[PDB]
Amino acid sequence: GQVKGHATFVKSMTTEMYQEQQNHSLAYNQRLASQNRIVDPFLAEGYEVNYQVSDDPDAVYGYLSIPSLEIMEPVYLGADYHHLGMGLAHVDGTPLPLDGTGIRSVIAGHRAEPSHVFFRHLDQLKVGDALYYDNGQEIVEYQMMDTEIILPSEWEKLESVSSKNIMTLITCDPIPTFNKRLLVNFERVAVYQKSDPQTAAVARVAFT
Repeated sequence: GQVKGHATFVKSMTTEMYQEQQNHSLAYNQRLASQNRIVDPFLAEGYEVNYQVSDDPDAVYGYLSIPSLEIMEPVYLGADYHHLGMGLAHVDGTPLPLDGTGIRSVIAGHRAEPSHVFFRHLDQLKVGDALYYDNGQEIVEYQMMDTEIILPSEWEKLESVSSKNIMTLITCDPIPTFNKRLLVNFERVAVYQKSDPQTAAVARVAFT
């Protein structure tokens, strides 16, 4: 059910598609020096985004899994109402989740969306808990480092703060007021190639 979208995501991604997403994503990260204001993802929809990473603005870009919360979801590009109604959404104006110093890639999700758990339970995460991210050919592993509460107008607090490589989860807080944003930061640990036989135990644990 969840596993079906993931399997289709995966199987369709040839080596040529994957290398093209790699290079488009690098390009996108390179243009961010130029941009400025990150927009609050829980406005609303979202201004006007053109990632130019895929020909289809609504393609699934990655899959994200946090086993300890039984979360396994597609990640879309650009965090508007439409995408956040269908899964998790990368926040425009933050890097895509690639390797390198000083990357803080921000993925948003709903707290109490009428029909899906999504990020309802991020507040349960303890330091060390694992998050696995699948870009098609690799699974990147992160581990929970710390959390913050911020105000929605405090968009600067979404930017990188260190030379670390980070994935930051953002959702609304507290229920039902939602007038704040919960941030949960994760640090990158390792990248597994799905061509490596050890990768199979990561895939099994993360995506099933």
